[PDB]
Amino acid sequence: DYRTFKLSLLTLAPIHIGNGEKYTSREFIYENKKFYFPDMGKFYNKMV
RNA sequence: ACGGAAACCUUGAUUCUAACGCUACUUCUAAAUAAGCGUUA
Repeated sequence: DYRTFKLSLLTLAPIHIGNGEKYTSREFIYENKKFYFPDMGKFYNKMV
């Protein structure tokens, strides 16, 4: 009594779904032609 | 020097045996972390 469909989604453009949170500029590094988002806990552990 | 004297209403006995506060029941129902970019330059 159940019908199952498969929906294949091909993005034709950028698609953003947020969670309400935002990276601040004190949280990512722009270098080597890339944006690096480190883990803040790991960064702090290496910085202590 | 009294129809009086002497004489335990006393001994032994478990208010005990058996028995599920149990049977059935979805913390469930819909819901894009999303909308607006004006005016000046």
